[PDB]
Amino acid sequence: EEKEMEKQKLLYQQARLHDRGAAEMVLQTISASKGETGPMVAATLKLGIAILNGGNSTVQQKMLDYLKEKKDVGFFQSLAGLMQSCSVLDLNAFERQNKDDEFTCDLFRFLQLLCEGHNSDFQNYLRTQTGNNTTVNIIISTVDYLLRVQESISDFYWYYSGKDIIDEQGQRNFS
Amino acid sequence: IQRKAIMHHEGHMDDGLNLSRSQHEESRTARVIRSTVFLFNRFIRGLDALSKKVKLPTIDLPIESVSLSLQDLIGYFHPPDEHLEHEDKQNRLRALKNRQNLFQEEGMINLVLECIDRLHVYSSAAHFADVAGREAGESWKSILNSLYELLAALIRGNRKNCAQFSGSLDWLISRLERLEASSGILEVLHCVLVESPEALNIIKEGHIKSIISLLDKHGRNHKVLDVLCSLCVCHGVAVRS
Amino acid sequence: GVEIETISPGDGRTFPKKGQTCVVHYTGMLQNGKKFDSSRDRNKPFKFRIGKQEVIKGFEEGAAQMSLGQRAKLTCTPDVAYGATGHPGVIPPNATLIFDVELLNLE
Amino acid sequence: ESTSNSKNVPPDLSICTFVLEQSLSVRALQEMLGGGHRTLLYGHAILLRHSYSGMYLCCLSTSRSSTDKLAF
Amino acid sequence: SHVLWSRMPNQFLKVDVSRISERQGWLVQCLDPLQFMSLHIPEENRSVDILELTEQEELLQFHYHTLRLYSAVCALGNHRVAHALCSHVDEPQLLYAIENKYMPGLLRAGYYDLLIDIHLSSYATARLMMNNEFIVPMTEETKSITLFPDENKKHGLPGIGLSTSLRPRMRFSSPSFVSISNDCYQYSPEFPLDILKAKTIQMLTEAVKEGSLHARDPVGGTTEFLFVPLIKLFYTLLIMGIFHNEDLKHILQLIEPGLLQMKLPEPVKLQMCLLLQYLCDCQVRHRIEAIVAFSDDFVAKLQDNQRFRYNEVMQALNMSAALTARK
Amino acid sequence: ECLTVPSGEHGEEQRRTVHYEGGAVSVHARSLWRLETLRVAWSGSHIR
Amino acid sequence: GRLLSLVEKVTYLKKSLQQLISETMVRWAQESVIEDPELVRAMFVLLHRQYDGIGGLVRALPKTYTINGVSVEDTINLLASLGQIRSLLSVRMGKEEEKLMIRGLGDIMNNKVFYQHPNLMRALGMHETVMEVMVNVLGGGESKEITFPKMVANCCRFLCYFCRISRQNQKAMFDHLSYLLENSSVGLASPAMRGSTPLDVAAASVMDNNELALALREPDLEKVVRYLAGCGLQSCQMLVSKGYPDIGWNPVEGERYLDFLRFAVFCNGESVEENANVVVRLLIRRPECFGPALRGEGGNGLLAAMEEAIKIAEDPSRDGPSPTSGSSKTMGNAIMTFYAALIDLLGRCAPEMHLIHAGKGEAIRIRSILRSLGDLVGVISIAFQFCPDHKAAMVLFLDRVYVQDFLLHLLEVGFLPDLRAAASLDTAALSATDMALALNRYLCTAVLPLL
Amino acid sequence: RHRAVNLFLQGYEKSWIETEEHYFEDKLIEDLAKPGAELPEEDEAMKRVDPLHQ
Repeated sequence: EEKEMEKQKLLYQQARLHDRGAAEMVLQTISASKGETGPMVAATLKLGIAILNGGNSTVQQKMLDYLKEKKDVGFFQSLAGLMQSCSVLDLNAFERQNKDDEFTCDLFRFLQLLCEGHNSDFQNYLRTQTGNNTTVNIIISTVDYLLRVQESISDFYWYYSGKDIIDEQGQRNFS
Repeated sequence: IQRKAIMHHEGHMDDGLNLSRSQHEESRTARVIRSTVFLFNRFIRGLDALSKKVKLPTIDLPIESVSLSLQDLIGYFHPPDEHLEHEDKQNRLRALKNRQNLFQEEGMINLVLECIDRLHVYSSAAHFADVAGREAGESWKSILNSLYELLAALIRGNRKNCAQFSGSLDWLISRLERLEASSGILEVLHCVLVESPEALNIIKEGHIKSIISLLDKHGRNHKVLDVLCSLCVCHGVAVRS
Repeated sequence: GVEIETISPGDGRTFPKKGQTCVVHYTGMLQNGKKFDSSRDRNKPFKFRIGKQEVIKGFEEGAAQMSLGQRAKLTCTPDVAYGATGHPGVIPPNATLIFDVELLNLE
Repeated sequence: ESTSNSKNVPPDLSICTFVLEQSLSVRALQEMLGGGHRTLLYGHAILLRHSYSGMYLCCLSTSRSSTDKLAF
Repeated sequence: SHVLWSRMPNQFLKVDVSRISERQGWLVQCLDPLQFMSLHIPEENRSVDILELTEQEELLQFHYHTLRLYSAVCALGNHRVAHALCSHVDEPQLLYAIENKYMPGLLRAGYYDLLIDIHLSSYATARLMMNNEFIVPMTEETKSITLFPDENKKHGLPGIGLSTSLRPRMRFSSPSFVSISNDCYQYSPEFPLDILKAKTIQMLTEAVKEGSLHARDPVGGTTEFLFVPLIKLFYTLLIMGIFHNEDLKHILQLIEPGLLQMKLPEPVKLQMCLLLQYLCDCQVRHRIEAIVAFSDDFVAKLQDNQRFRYNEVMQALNMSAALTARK
Repeated sequence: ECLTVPSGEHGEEQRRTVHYEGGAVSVHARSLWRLETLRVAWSGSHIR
Repeated sequence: GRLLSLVEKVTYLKKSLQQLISETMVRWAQESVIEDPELVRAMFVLLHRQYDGIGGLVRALPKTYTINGVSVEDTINLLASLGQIRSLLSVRMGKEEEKLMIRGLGDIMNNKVFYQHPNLMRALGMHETVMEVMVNVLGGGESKEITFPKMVANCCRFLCYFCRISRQNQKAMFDHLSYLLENSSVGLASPAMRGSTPLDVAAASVMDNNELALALREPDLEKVVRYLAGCGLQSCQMLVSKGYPDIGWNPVEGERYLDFLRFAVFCNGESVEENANVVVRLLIRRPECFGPALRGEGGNGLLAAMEEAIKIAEDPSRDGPSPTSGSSKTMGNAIMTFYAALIDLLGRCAPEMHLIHAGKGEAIRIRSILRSLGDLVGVISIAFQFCPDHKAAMVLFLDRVYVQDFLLHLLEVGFLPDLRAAASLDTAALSATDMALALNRYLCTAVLPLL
Repeated sequence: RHRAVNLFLQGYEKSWIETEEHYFEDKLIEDLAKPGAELPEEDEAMKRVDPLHQ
């Protein structure tokens, strides 16, 4: 019953916000942000996961209906440019330093919270954007980010692959 | 960049032709190139050519239709009627900016506004009244003021277009020698100065004192703010010089 | 020159010396009765020693031609006043000035 | 636009375009005091539309042409 | 071409003179001054009362836009122009303009804004730019500047309390110019500030009662022209530090136990927010001044602990790095 | 790129020429064409 | 307990104004649906602020700085000049009183406050104001309308050198190097031929700092070598700055980039390897030190170009066709000093044998590529063959890239510097006391051949 | 006196002072910015347009 009350107060707290266009504000601000990494859209996406915070169907369908009504190219264009702009390990800077991450976590967490609960409609619309003149594959974009993560962490291993142990900076950069 | 193309026999295999439609929003882009641009160019071409003492009905002189044309241009370049909602008003401003810049890269700085000024060939409308038929300089006011309004609206509307009148300041002096359309000169000035000063860096005593002599023939325009104080200050955000 | 004219002269002989603040409470005027200056509206009596060339020498010569407590209608000229140059924004070129001078004290 | 001389010169098909925006029987008459891909019947009232220039060609008080001297 | 118009029904008067006419030689007398604002203008003249123009609306916009032009040329610091201007618009015109009650709102706010734009537009502007520095010197006056005046932790008051802040200063000049713009911006001449400081209190205490009654007739047209120019001048004079703790206590007595509870329009609330902003600025200045007052004795007592257990750094023995430095 | 035509400072004959520019004209007017297809009926067919 | 009780009083949410504002602003927003977005902006601002009273305190402590009662006069002159120059940036503020900008800069240079105090000029954003005024001067290219950027003199020759008191003053100019990326300016307020005096900003910013020269990046430098490739043009007349209008002395474009890159690669003592590697990699793609005529490239060989420019230098002026006016002319230079600064930079780049890396850490590729440019052994002829400071570069190159037979081809650092330094310390009218340092410096070039 | 105690208390303010004692404002300010208590004779009971919605 404590967990049930926690979820009820969670949904009430969310209903204080997304009933006042908080999710519409979230998508508006993401669409206005045209692929620039900044703290304004960071607070947006924190707010987006906060209203979502467990796969709220209401903010899901609200966001989806808003997107279909507006046909906004800028939202998925922004997600594309964002995932292109996201950072990597940069082991040369680590080498010179021997003498950005939570942003991407909350980005992909928001993107996850769209399709939560087996929400097929986001799972299509995040692929196709069928109602619009042009189309973007968000799924390919997170996949490309995963490849760029893979090559960096593989080079990071290959650096210490010859060595014996790892320092505190190294295990932090791993984790 | 200047890769001129010729129908070779075979040539390069890697010369693929990708495409990009006039998409749904660019239905208007597809519209204007046919609607407002080519026909208006032909109309003002015939009218300007016939302003040079050429025989009247031989080439295009449809003064009723040039009048209705520029009326349709002005109604089409109209402001978004402020009382409307935020979103549709800003989208109308988007469309206005898009058609303005499409006109611009079509040649506002070189072709379109040059044709407006090249149509302003009026020594005196009364003297021209008994030269070509019965009417030359009736709606000279309308074309001058209104298309100079949408000109400065473009310069405003995309935030670094300070191109024709601030740039070619001789064509601004081509207004100051005439002194009938003092309505849009400020529309150039006040949107220029929030962007960057180029119009004001060269004006001098000979302009301001002529404006003062004009003011003696005047009762304080009621945008005296937006012409004479914005000549100085630019409405609270100011360049010092 | 300073064609001084008296209005309500006092002792008539307390003329100003060198380094003497003529505590003048004038009301400056132009021709046509168009006012251009005033010290009465300010309630700030004008002060100037002699010879240091602060004011135009209309005031200096008239004060020298003036006693204590002497209300007088001074009449400066363009040669001693701003002249064909003119104090800009207020005074035009080639102006003859009038002052309701009233010297009070000398310190 | 003369499309018969399609080979000698082009015809401009785009300005010739027309659209069936609405169509009703004459009894559909209310005067202010849809169906969706419905069919088209003879005798029913037809509405046209010039496509890119949205000027609804329709019953207007056109009394200007005097080529025939009694004709609209 | 106008026509000399024969039927001119317009503003007559409301107060002539308190003349008296006694006998014993038919003595007459009047010891009651009165003045009024004429209008005679070089490029086009029309001698009338300024109150005569509330009916005709072809010179109000003329005079209003020229007032705005006058405030525009004297904008953002330009003092030669103010010295030339003050010949035209000498102070008693301004004082009667603010103090009159029958004038239109346009020329009212224009005269007020023009006063601010040759009086309170560069000094107040400058110290606002330097307000967010809080550059401190360390003096004995900067030690009795604690958070509270009392041990009860009472709420204090923002405007009262010592500052001890290197705020920039105020200087002046005279209209007949010498050293026209070196450093002279109390006014372009010297302005009498205390009479204006009393007049603003008088007019605010007038306007609170004028607006409390839901009057048909405010001063100029409506309540916005009543309250806006008055309150913005009050704001300019408040931020300059001219007001005293008696004046500030009276100002709080308007509104603390008022003007805020009253119905008001939106651009008046716009200015009340700035008043509250400056109050919070004064409180925060008092806060960090008290913190510096603590920091003196704290750094003293704490480097005294290093001096107690004397400990040292490389061969230059007993350096001040033991007290405060790293390099 | 895009099949640009040079600007209208020379409206006489040099606008008949051709050049390529993948810059800002790729949104704008001079890089726009039309498929004036010969067929009258079904001219709005899906072109193949 | 002192600090704790003070914190308890400060953290009381201390001081009626708060409850008044919080109830009246929410009542205002309550009682009507309000237009004027700036009003509701200010309302919610004050609402947030009266809860977060600490937020006013956090962004005040870095700005406030205490001084003594003695320093409360020159600091007020500094505050007056600063409020003046804040009324010369943009807000009530800008350019046209160029005398007042220069004079405020002079008073601020001559002030005696940051000399003693550690953190004032950085906290006040003086650097921000000066850089803002510089962009307001510039705007764009082709003009340089105000050719008096003494702002450059301010920042370079005072702000980056007041950082002896606080090295993080130079950190701010290293941050504004990010703006010099886009404010890559070609204009010089010095002798002023073409040579980028705001390159001195970056030079003073990365002059001597291992941390900051390590924090450099390749896109800071790719453009620089691109500009040096742009320097690869022929020299035709006296000063073709970009056309030789009337005045002809000497064009210099390539040198100052090399002077900057010297500071970039070379730390206090030993040079840097992370930078010099990518530097030489980028040079080898586009090595455009094109002298008059040699094989493959134009030049890429010092002796022929130097001798041709010496034919230009001695009997003519700086120019080739001009009537015999050249001496201490640092077209002679940009063809001699250009290769001089080049070889200075290159000797600064590469490592030594028997160093920390004795050619056993992939420095062998770069040392071979250096050694593939021989004329390098042949620079002893240059080391005998106006400026004695050019030969410092090549002797540094021989020191850093390069047994006693090779000492004994010369037998000495050079016999002529030895005799001319022994004899130039005898006071005479000519040929004496010009070289009181021009060849007395050659202990710095000659001693290290001890070994 | 010196700047060092000002930055002492700067570092101290984040650690020893800033906590839930005033970061409890988030739920309370939203409980107090949601209501919109008015009686405008057309609403159901209140909420013309609440402050958070504005």
